[PDB]
Amino acid sequence: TTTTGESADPVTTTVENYGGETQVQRRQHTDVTFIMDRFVKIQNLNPTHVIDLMQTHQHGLVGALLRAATYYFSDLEIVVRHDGNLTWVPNGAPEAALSNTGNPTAYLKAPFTRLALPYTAPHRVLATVYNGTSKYAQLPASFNFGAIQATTIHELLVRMKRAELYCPRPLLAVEVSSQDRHKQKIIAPAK
Amino acid sequence: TTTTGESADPVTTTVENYGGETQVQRRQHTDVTFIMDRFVKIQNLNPTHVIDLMQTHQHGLVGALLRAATYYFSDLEIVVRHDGNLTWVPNGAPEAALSNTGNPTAYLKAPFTRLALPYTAPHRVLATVYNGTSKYAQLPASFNFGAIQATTIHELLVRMKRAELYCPRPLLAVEVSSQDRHKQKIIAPAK
Amino acid sequence: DRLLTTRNGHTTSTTQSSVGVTYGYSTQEDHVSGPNTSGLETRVVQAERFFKKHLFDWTPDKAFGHLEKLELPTDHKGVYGHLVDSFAYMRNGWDVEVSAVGNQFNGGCLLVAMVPEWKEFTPREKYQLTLFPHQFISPRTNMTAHIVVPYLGVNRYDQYKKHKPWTLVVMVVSPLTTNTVSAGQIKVYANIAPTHVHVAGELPSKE
Amino acid sequence: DRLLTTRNGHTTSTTQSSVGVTYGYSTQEDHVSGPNTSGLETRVVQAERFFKKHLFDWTPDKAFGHLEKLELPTDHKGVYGHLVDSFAYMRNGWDVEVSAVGNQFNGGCLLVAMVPEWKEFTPREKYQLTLFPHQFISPRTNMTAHIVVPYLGVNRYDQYKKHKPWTLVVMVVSPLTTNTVSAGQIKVYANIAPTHVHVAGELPSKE
Amino acid sequence: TGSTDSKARYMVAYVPPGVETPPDTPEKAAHCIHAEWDTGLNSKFTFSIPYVSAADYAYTASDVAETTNVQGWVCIYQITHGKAEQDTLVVSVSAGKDFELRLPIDPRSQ
Repeated sequence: TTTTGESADPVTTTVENYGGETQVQRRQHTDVTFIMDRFVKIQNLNPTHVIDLMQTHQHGLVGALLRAATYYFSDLEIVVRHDGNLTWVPNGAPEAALSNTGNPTAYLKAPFTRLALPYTAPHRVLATVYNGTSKYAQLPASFNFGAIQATTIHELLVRMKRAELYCPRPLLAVEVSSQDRHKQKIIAPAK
Repeated sequence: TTTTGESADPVTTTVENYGGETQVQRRQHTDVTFIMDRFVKIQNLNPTHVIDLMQTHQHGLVGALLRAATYYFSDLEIVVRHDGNLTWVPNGAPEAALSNTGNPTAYLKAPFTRLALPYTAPHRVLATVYNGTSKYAQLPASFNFGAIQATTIHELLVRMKRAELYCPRPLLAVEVSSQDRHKQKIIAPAK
Repeated sequence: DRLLTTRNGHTTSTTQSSVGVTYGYSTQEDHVSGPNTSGLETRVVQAERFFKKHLFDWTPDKAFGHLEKLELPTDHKGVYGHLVDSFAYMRNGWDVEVSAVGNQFNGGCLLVAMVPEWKEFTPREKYQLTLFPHQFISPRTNMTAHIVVPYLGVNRYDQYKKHKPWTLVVMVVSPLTTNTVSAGQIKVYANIAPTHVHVAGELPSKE
Repeated sequence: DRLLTTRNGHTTSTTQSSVGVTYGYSTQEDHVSGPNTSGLETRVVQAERFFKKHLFDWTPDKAFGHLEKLELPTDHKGVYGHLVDSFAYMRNGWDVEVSAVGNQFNGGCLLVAMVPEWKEFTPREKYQLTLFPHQFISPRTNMTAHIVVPYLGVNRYDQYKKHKPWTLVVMVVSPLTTNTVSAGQIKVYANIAPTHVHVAGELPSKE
Repeated sequence: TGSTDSKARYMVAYVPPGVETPPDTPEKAAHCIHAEWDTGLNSKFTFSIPYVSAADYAYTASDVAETTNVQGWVCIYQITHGKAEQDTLVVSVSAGKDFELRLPIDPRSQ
């Protein structure tokens, strides 16, 4: 196909043009809700921890995909390996509240605790980038899913439920020195 | 029956020919999907292991039956006794991926882990023998069901689901020296 | 009646000692157009015709189990061979005729089979080569074996430089016997025709 | 509108300075099957696609009458060329694209013609080369000439080793002019596709 | 992106696996699946690299020259040009109508 490139209108040419035939495509895997729907690790933990999806690794499957969007929305599931009981408080709660049983508190039960939490921010959607301040770089303090507290938090896993992404942003593969390909060991039978 | 043997057309003569009577047959046991549908051991294990049904013992019930076919297809179930968490990655994944929780990872729970895995090869069917190369004897590296990794893998069991076999090949019994029979101890009540 | 004329392109082969034709594993060909060629495959009928190869000399000394093989495709000095060099991917089945001319006073018996994915057979596995598409050639009855097989493999299309799905195999089942009136040896020849030849992925010229 | 995309097989050519297509002597092809091939001819579509040849460098020094020719078929390192070596007889027409890229600030004019049965032209006969199927390439107007011709000759089929019916001819009508803003020379290239390729008389292998 | 006074003619070819090295000339590459085009009023030209392989799927990663991870080359040639010495051809890529990605993985070093 020949088109006026400057306009930037999308152009999707096909194999048919030179006698080929287009082949049926199944894209369930690339579906946003599906691909974001899985448990991923959070690395920097402390006995008192505020749930911030931006804590996900920047090159992780979810971490990178989340970053490749400007705005997002979702509910959540968390898995916590903790010593003592775990207390969670919603977005906007005083840190002091994590000390009280009246808030959702889960009594220890091996090997860990898995919970379903609702989106609790005061905004219609959240962002992975915010050009400006929230005070009278970092993101505004209100961009969180609440906080959790236990005597010791050994592991945290987060899972995005009902994810919605908006306004996509750059997503990068590892850079290549070789100038031909990026080569690495693909799994193959032993012997 | 008398036939022209050279043509090789199948000939199934019956007891009726000399006054006998054919007797009703039930063959559920010899059914391919049924007979392949059971757990079998894999012997050579390492903390990082690529699932290759050809790792099954050559004289094992499943191992031998699988070998007695040229092409096959099936889904899978595995049972793994492991230390630490177990991660599985699909056919074609970089070995480096086994290190990340984003891929199906099963947290340890005694006494072991039993999983249902889908066929993930890029070929319509796989082979037990391949006359040629896949690189620009062994079978091509793409003939696998993914890989698993844990700190230590003590046991692996595989089970073929929905098995389909094609193009049968030789299947052998143990060779006999005696020239009359192969004799062995058949189970019988004590005393 | 035992008289058979086979035609492939502008080439024919007539045999008056025919035991019939054996179809292996199928009577047809799977879709020759699937997702892996994106509609760019094409058929080349000019390649669907007979070519010849001498397999071996069946002599009285050769005992049971003596096995001769011919992996296909082989070196082809014609149109089909040029295809292999001009296209990245191809697929085709085989129409195979094997002849072993001596006379009715010879004895013995040969097994002619088409084997998918060849791998050397152990002595004991040779007692089961009849699991593959086959026929026998026994002097008292016939001088010709005829087998027809479809394309197959894990891939819908192949790179024959790298993989040979079919292998023609001839094995002595009972040694050639001779008398004053018989022939002394029997030269075995193959008459092969590639069928439903399709190519995809035209390659650049080498100069 | 002056935008034209031509397709031959799995090869395409798009030009945005197209003056249209000129059909020479016909818009179709005579019977490609006549008594001289006794029904044994066949079509080879795998050969009906574009191949390239550089004709010459159009420079300011070349005067009126300067003539360049390319007898067809030429040496073809692809499928079509193999056909010439594998078959005793062939026939086909030509889909010809000739490009001469400089810029709109160049002046001058080239004549592109397809000539049946070439024979060297005298200086005076060059004033009449427009009697043959043609178009002109003049920088102010176009960079491409496009002519389509059918197979012809005293014989319904040919032996290209021995006879070349068509000859592509490019002639300077008015010399290339250049200025500060124009190109200095213009390299002329041909984009050719054999059409309705039929062969008859398969030849033996050379080994 | 060249000026009004610069013209060029390009060619793009898909070279499938099977040849040792890519064609260095338009003549040799012409025998492949290719497209040629003029620079004119319309500045953009789109071409589809076809999926042609033995298996139904290909790996996204690469390891060493193997049949499942290298599917040939794309070669871009300039047939010729007129006054386009400093003028460029910007190239970008997108997914086709039937492009498909299959099995989710987390392979980045973390």
